[PDB]
Amino acid sequence: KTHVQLSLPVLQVRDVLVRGFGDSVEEVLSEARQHLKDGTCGLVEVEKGVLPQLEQPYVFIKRSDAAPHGHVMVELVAELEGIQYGRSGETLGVLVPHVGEIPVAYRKVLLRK
Repeated sequence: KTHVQLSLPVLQVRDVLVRGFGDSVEEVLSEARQHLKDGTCGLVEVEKGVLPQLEQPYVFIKRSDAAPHGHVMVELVAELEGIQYGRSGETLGVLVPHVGEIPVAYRKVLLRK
């Protein structure tokens, strides 16, 4: 399927144990997609002071369209030293590995895969 319904656990930035997906734009997009498929991907909502507490390159989920079955359609955009790889809509948050942190909420998304 071109899209997959996922429910992403929303994590508090200070709880995150693994603060990024790797060391290059291509690696972080690769690893983010793998963790999204495996159910091992978390979401941190972006506010003041959040991104400096996480590791670059960043992987964002961004709104790709204006929401089937409650699932916002999203796609992946990476960022490294202020340059983004991909073009999309509003950020829903930054993706991180999930390794058992307790979430505060869930974010239903339809991931363009």
